[PDB]
Amino acid sequence: VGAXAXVXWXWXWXWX
Amino acid sequence: VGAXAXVXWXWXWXWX
Ligand SMILES: [K+]
Ligand SMILES: [K+]
Repeated sequence: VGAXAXVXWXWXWXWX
Repeated sequence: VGAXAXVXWXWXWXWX
């Protein structure tokens, strides 16, 4: 569900 | 690591 690869959103992990 | 919650590139869950 969405567009890309993994879970959640952005790229990487956590927040900033 | 990265920017945003959950692992990987983009938005949602899975790949495509
Ligand atoms: K961080
Ligand atoms: K992510």
